[PDB]
Amino acid sequence: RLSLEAMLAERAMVARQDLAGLKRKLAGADRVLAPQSPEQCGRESAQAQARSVTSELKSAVKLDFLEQLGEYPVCGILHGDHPVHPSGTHNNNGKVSVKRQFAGVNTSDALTCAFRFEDSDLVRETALKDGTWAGFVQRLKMQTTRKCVQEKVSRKLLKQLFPYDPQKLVDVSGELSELVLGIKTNAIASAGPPYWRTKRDALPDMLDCVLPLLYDHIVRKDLTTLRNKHPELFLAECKNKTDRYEVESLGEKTRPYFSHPFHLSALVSVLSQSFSGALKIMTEDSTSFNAYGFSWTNGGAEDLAIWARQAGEAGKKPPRIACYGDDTDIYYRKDGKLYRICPDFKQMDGSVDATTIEAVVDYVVDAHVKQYPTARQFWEEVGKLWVEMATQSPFLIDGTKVYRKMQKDGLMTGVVGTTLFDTVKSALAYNDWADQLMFGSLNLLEEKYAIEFFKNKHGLVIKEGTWKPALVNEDPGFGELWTEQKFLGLQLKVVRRENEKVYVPNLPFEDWLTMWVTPRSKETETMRERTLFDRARGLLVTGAVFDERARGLMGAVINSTAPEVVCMRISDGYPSYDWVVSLYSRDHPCDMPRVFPEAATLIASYRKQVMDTRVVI
Amino acid sequence: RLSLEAMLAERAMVARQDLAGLKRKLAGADRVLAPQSPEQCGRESAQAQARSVTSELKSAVKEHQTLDFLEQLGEYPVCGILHGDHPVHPSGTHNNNGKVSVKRQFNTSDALTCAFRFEDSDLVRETALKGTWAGFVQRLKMQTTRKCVQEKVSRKLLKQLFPYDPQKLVDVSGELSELVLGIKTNAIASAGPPYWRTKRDALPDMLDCVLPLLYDHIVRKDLTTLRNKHPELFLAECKNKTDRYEVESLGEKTRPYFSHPFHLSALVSVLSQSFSGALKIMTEDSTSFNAYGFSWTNGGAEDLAIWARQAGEAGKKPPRIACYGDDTDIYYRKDGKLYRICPDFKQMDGSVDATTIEAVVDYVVDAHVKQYPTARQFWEEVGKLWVEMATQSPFLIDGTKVYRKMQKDGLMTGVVGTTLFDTVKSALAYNDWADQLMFGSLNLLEEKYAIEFFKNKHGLVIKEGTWKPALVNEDPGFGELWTEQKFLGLQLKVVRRENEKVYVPNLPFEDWLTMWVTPRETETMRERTLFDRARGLLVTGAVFDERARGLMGAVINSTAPEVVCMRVISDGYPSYDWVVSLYSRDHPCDMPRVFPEAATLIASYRKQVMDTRVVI
Repeated sequence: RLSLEAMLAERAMVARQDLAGLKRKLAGADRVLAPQSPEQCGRESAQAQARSVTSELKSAVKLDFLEQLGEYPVCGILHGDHPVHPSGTHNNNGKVSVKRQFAGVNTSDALTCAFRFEDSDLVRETALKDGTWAGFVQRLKMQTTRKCVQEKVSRKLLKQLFPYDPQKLVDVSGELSELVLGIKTNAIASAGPPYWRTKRDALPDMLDCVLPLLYDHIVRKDLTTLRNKHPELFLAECKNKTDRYEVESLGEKTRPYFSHPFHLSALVSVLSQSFSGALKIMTEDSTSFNAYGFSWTNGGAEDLAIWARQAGEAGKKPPRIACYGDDTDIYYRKDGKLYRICPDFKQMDGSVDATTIEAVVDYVVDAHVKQYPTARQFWEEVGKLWVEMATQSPFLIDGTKVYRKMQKDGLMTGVVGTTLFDTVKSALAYNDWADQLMFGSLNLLEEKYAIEFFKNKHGLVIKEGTWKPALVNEDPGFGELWTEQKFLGLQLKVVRRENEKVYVPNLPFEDWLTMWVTPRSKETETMRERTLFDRARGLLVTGAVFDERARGLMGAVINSTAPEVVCMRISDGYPSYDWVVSLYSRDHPCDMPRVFPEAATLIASYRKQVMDTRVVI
Repeated sequence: RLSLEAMLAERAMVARQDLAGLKRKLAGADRVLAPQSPEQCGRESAQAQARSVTSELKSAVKEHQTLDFLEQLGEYPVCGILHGDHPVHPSGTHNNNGKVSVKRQFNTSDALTCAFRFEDSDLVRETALKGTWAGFVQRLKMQTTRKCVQEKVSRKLLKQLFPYDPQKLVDVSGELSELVLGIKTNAIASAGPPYWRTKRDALPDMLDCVLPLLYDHIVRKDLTTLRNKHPELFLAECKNKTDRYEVESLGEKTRPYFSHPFHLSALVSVLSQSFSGALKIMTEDSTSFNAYGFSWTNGGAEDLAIWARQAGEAGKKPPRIACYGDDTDIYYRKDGKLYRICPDFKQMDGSVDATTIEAVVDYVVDAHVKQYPTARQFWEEVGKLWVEMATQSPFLIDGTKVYRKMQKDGLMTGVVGTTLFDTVKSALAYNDWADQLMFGSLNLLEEKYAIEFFKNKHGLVIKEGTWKPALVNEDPGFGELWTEQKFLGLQLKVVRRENEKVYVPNLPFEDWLTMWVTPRETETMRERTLFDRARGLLVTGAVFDERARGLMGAVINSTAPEVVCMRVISDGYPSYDWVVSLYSRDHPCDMPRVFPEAATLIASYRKQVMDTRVVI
């Protein structure tokens, strides 16, 4: 027995798979059109301008530093019917291999849209802003060869800067496989060697074959044997992966990435993800220097302001410092006036010293094994493995040659805990920075002295422009900005909802358009239209809704995208001003307003007619 | 993004669709084997036994009536209503020379084979032995021609006998389409004319084409025009459907069923299903004569016992009478001694008078339109349509000839409210019966006098054997029965859990085996059907009969692991402890899983115990 609504919903889900039928069912559908900027150009003209800039830009596009280890044999581990290393993949004469992919980034689809609905001039300029083999190696060299400063760090200092709740920690004393089942990762991401499959496809092989083998050798202290017998089990894969690398920049850059094996990453992820849950951010505990895990939504932006205004006079009282990897937010007072600095660090990953990494892993491991003392020995061995993964893991750039980092110092970007390690290093530097301030070195507020201090004493290079101390709008009227500075890539601003003020992130329209234009078989036509649609929704949610011009451009793309792409398998909602303001406020979560309100019924071949039983005659 | 456990669950669901791969993953799976009776016969030896009895059974089945009793209304044209690219009447079905037509067709050894192997061959033979077109016509004739007596019925009497909670009533004042979307029906069932498709396939066409047209003519009082223009919209389809018409017979019988159109059925279902929710059963309110909606589970069996022992002395105090369609449970006291009668009415549907049908339709509508007065007229018109459906709907038995019932009296089985209509008729009879008892006509406790009362006064025929009053074991010792009589097809029994007593339904193994032998295309589906049927009987109380528990457990254990854990899904078995927890007031729990670790195995994962608490 099934309700007619349920029978209709079931039909809707089944009919969503046919894009052809979706067009027919949604022909004259009522559409909730979002705010849209008027069309500045024609279709064929925005296409032509886009093609021009794309071609012109694309025409401009055209290992002894590493320790060189031998070539690695493919591991012969067999799980039932199939080898854990698939036959005919990443195998050159019995030795593991990899092919350089120098990848496709979709840049002309977004360019066309921006040309049509925005200024042709401004679109042209912001577009002109690469990562080939040469650039990849240079960036690799810098990261792996940078000299670092070892930091004076103790467990006590790490308890102050990074408080945690011990009761919130996962009971790591229980069975390992259940623990590994609890961790979350991207199923489509590569599992690495020896699987060379997606984590989803390789999950059985890892969980019942490789990881048990790893565990048995850990507990017998026989890990050296495993390295000789099956060396692919510990090998990583260096790739050039386009991701959101500097926290200061929401924009995506293509930089070296290290893909460690699934069994190693997952086993370490137990500790990492558990610590993330228990770790406290600056708003929860004032002592924390930690911003890792801070979200602007559900009042986070307001809480950052509340926490920032508790800063004290430099010298007399403690400042407010929050670090999220490379990016940090500093709040101090001079003669009772709130000041804000939003400093950033260049490279960062290459600048993290090995005593910090060892201290973070010790801190994480100690926390778990303190609350759950029955499993001390095991995870201490896991901690040693984490350090190997972060510093000296063997990796495969191109071909069959295996490489290793010559210096222990320097972080292997992409290891579990990458962002945590960065956060700790920065916090350690800025903690000492505040200590010298209380000592009586207030010159360190000035750009010259500060940038020198962090380079000399803590081995960290401050990005030019980021040390620009500015006065703060502590009591901001409707529409005003906190400061023009960017923390976590966004500026804090105040917006009006009824009579209350809602703290929300903002950026200038120029930065929004740049993010729109930045490029990110792999070739499908209808997929292209959905990509532009979801990116527009995403930018709107991230704060482009608050900039007037940006709202129009994103709103234009939302309204331009076909009903078939909007309601497909599926989310068919659009970010409205009102919804986005509720997101960043302490309001209970809401679902996005639906673009096509009558879509649910229409896709189930039902055209609702209103039959009124109330007014009857 | 996704937890590794969640990724494995996704793998589990996707891999269930491949039954071939299921056995491979489930090769050496640990199975929780249910209690099972030993195999008395060999595979093909019991098979031959089954085949033999099968043919001999057909030797009795396989070894006349006119149609003039019905009013003959001629041929109905196929309705030309079209929605978009496709007409509401599909091309090439149920249509001869432009006129609506119907072709109807007027051997299941699988269960017999299983019963032959695991139980005594003789008893299987005997229970197996215990009429197509001709039988259908005679049964049709009976219900349509039976003489009925009109009942003295008012809303006042119906409020006493059938209390409801008005706040539980659906807001019938709102928009109709939302209201009809809320009703629940069988999607695989036939939508009837003119769709001639499953309700699922016809649901859009009904909702956007036919139902609006109906509503537009309803509000214009122009329904007569619609009947003439498109007569197939009001036509029903009489068929021989294997269903549970007799509620005392848990077994399915093949009897006449009337399949009304979807738009008519769904529109009326709004009121009927809404009233069903608000209706109160006998345990909830002692004044209620209503047993429709009674469930034995969650203490229902005990709740019936508690309510029944509240009966009073015949004459001085009011009895406890509960009616569920034809079946009724009567409790009275003589010298302080509890007695139980379990009477049934034969035919029943044909014996329900039209003034009763009209009064309940009034009762349902009045309830809705009193609490929600703004839609008074509309649902009053729907009520007029409801009465037409229960009494004088045109129907199509075989071929193109249309028929109608000659008398308004008599219920057309299959209309919305069928069981409610019958329940009310019975309640009216037993209320007057109780009035005669309090007045001083206690001679009606005897079978002879009572049957006369119900035939003469209320036009109701009691099948002989159903009126055999028996003393009741008010406090039944562990294992003992309430009485040997069958209410709602089952006997009440007491079973022991710890020191507490759990009132549970029971039947003799013979009756359990009978239900096993009577049923209703691909081989693996057959094996799954046997699995679910065995589980169902266990849950219905066959777990409590020793022999029946064994045979049912045998079929469960015989079912292949691929068939047990497949997408239907449900991979659990009814255990003794689980079933007692079901019928008791225990919070609901899930069935014990046949293969406990199957969930992980289907995702190609064998659980590893790797202990982090290791000493090293």
